[PDB]
Amino acid sequence: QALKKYTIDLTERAEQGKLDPVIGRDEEIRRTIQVLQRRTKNNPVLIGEPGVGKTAIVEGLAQRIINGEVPEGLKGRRVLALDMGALVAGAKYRGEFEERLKGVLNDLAKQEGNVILFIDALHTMVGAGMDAGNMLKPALARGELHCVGATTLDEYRQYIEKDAALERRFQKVFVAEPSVEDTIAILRGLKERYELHHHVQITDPAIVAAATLSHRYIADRQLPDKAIDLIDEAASSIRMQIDSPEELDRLDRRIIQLKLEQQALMLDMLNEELSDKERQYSELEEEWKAEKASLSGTQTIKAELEQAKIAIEQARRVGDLARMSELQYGKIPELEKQLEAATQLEGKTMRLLRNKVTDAEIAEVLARWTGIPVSRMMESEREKLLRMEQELHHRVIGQNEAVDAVSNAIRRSRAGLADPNRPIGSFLFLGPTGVGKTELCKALANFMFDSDEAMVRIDMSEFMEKHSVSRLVGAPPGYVGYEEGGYLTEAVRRRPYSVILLDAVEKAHPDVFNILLQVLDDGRLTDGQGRTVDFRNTVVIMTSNLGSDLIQERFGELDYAHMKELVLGVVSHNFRPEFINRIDEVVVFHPLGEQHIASIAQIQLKRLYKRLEERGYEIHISDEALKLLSENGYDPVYGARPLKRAIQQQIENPLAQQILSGELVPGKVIRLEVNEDRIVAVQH
Amino acid sequence: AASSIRMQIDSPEELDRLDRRIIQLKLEQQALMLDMLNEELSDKERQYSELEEEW
Amino acid sequence: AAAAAAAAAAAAAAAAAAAAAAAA
Ligand SMILES: Nc1ncnc2c1ncn2[C@@H]1O[C@H](COP(=O)(O)OP(=O)(O)OP(O)(O)=S)[C@@H](O)[C@H]1O
Ligand SMILES: Nc1ncnc2c1ncn2[C@@H]1O[C@H](COP(=O)(O)OP(=O)(O)OP(O)(O)=S)[C@@H](O)[C@H]1O
Repeated sequence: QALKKYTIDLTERAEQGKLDPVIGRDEEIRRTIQVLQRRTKNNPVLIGEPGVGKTAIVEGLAQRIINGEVPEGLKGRRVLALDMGALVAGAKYRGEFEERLKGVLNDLAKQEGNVILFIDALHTMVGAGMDAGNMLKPALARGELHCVGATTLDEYRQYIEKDAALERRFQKVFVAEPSVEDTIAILRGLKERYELHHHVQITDPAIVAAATLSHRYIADRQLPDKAIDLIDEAASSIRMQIDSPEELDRLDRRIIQLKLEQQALMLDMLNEELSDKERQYSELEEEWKAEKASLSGTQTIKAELEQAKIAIEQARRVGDLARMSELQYGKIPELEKQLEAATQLEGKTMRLLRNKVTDAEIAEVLARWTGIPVSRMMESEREKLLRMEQELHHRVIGQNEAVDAVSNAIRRSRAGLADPNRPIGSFLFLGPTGVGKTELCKALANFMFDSDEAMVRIDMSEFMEKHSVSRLVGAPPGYVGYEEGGYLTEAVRRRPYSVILLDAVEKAHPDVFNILLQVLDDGRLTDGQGRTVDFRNTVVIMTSNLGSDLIQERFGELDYAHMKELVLGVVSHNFRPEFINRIDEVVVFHPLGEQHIASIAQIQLKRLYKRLEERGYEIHISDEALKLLSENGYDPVYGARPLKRAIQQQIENPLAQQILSGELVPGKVIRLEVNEDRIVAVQH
Repeated sequence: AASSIRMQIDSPEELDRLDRRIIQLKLEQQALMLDMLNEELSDKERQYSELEEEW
Repeated sequence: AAAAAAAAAAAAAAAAAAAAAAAA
């Protein structure tokens, strides 16, 4: 008449079996029942950071009711879940909603403690209009309503520390996030449920993988819900792999290619090759159909097992005698033995394949979930990693120890050997500039991510003053800078596997270094809104110049190590000594030899020829001209940029003079040959 | 605390242990029909009725 | 028989500024 017009019996859904194994949580549900059987303040309300399944603990209460695992005083009861949007949606006329609520409350009064009223998402019932707070304040006052509440911590603190009477009708139950192992047990029960659903096998090392890695690499949500994500999306992935198959797809592309080619040929013998590949495809397809039939039989036998489990639970709730034992004892001899026969048959026959969710599926859903590259080494990435020195000396010549330390950092990343208290490997760079510090970091970014700026390059001259820490972390709440957050925490919390360069750091004012002390030690770090962000999958690199006189004076006649100690003492006199203690390693640069200079000139010529061929102009060059550029573009005092700009001069100015002269014919090899002291461009 | 003691009063423990035991052995004995589980069932049901009446 | 409607009742926040005031 009124009740089931708007309410949901979850205990019926437990009888319907559409609910789920609620595992552990017994202390919590006990304390719930304790608050249920009070005199005053009878109404419990659940509190925790979301993901911990307050809905689940309510439904597990309902399951323990239907099982009769509760004590006696709450047996035979009702737990009925009430939407408010069910209540509202027809309230055209005034008072209509209020009459609905009033009739519901009076019929709850008529049930006389039969019903545990459950209301999800409780702070809706705060606001519906007075609406329900006063309009359940009599039912609050009487305690005949035994409402059970559910919320985030916040809307408790928003809305319920606002009223007093509503506060003192409800009793905080601080539901905690579980640990690793209770979550593991919950995962095993719902592993059984997920293999019931998604046509799979799930391996217990994949469970411990899900627990461990989601405890490391997801800084957003909490347990168990992230592990639910991992397992469920791996289930989807295996489902799609079995629904695909790639080898069938390769052969179908091959046969339609050869079919088109033969129909163009209509000598052929491609007729024979097409027929052979069609035969091969048909064989593998028939194998695929047989495997599909095998897994389909597996799903049917598992589903009939589950139907038997539901029926014997009906017999456990009601109290059927000997029919349940006869059903079990007759049934799962044969279903256990031909389940194992189908299991060994699939272990034979699956080729084209996988049915066990392993760790590798979890890792691939990780490295495509956020995208920290944790999956084990597919070799093009791995053999690209192993050539990393040559990769960098595609773009960065010399500075070899720096290259080595950087590659060591990348390797200790991908081996999984990084301590997750910390970022991957931090660096301070040194030496007088233009020797390829910022360009080395950009070359890393071109490697790892395939862009220069897709990396976080924040030069520090934005940060010379105390106040502009809010340019990176941000504004505290309650201002105008509340809708664009930070910029550093943003450009991590999008893509937490990224390079962060803070080039030329020692301009800045050292409260920026206070921020960066929290950075380099722990990697969680308070953003602007009053929460935190992971850093533990980044690399933070900073630069300097500060032993410029020292290195331009003394890189000769010294080793690497005492040079390091000397300029380390210099920066000790500059920074605080913690911030050089926090570094993974300081790497010291050096003045340069003319072979590096010539290689640099080669690199810039290749860039130049790229631009000119995009323009459409074509060059061979004197390399005596390169020698004269080398002899003129040298200095010890700077390095590479004066070479660059001298080359810029002594080529590109008279060259572009001749180009915008309308003089040089496109397509002709522009021989850059020397003059006596200039370098000529001819057309021959 | 009163609610805790009320819940402790409201349900037994070892009686429910033995109740699960005897319904399990009932299932098993009906699955048999060597038995002797008849005798073990009678013993445990006697113990169950004793503790039940004490409760 | 007369029914109801639903209203806007809209406004904005109040903001603050904040001012550094340099030492030297
Ligand atoms: N012990 C558990 N047993 C079974 N499922 C669980 C358990 N713990 C969590 N879950 C699942 O976790 C998911 C989310 O749980 P909830 O805590 O209900 O979500 P929530 O954070 O409470 O937000 P809402 O308002 O409940 S949707 C649900 O699908 C539950 O099934
Ligand atoms: N090994 C190298 N490979 C390629 N280009 C280099 C190399 N060393 C220096 N350069 C050039 O010299 C400059 C180095 O650029 P940057 O890395 O910004 O200079 P830096 O070493 O970072 O020091 P600052 O802070 O910029 S003065 C660029 O113009 C590069 O083209």
